[PDB]
Amino acid sequence: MENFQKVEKIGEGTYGVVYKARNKLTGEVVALKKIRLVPSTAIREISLLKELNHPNIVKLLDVIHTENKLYLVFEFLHQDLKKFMDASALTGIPLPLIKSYLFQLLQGLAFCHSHRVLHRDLKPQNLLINTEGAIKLADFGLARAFGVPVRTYTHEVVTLWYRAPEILLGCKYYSTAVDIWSLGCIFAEMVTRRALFPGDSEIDQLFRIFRTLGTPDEVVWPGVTSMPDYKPSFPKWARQDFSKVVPPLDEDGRSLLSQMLHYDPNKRISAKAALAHPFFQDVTKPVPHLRL
Ligand SMILES: N=C1NC(=O)/C(=C\c2ccccn2)S1
Ligand SMILES: [Cl-]
Repeated sequence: MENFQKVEKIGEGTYGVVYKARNKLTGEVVALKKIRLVPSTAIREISLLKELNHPNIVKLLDVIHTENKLYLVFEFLHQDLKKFMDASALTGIPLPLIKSYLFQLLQGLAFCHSHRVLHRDLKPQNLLINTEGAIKLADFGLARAFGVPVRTYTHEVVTLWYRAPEILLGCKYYSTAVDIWSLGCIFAEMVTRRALFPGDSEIDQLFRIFRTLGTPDEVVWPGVTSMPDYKPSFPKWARQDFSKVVPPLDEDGRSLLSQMLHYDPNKRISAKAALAHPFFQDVTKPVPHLRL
């Protein structure tokens, strides 16, 4: 750690404080992450992440385990999608750039999903952009390594906004579909300039999902009524038209979103199949206007 000089506090992540830091004796600028508990098993799983390299995955450069303390050194990105969407509120992100960001993010998912690694916690804070028109996923694989808590070490409530319905219904063996779901939510949010399901508790979150997409049953989601936190007494809401959900997203866009938001994780489109979707037919890579 004496090998690094703290430049500034970026924030408080799930796992602890995040610093922009500078490598005192190689000179590279990095994201320094202090992980708060290290168990042999978290070490082994994090070291696996070091080989999982893709241009749309924020590069894990190193894992320093010193003392009984855990530090992760990442490639530094200067902006996240939450800031970018804020800065972009009066007019919204142009759709060619939403299409690019989605297509790149699906590319990161397809890669990680092929080696069987999930994120499980995708959210605008975890998505990171550069001046090149790139977008990248931060913290991939870390949920499996450390858990996902209700509150950060600083008591910041962890958001549920992007959580998949099978997770909220207490399914314990969720798959890669969880990441598709979250990215769908994020996609709808970039398009409309509003979070899709801004829930402030598990039931509020689940009930916001239900209200937009219908209360799921055995027709749409075989096995649902038998999931741990399913209750027969859930209100039964009818599904809203998507044309009402994401104006002014075009037909290909709404079609794709709809497949990303399938209740049944087995019916939900994969990262791989989504890249072949007609929505990406005229995809381009514009350069954003970033203020740093
Ligand atoms: N280079 C990076 N900058 C960041 O800010 C990174 C990830 C991040 C940072 C804070 C909270 C959640 N994720 S990676
Ligand atoms: Cl920022």
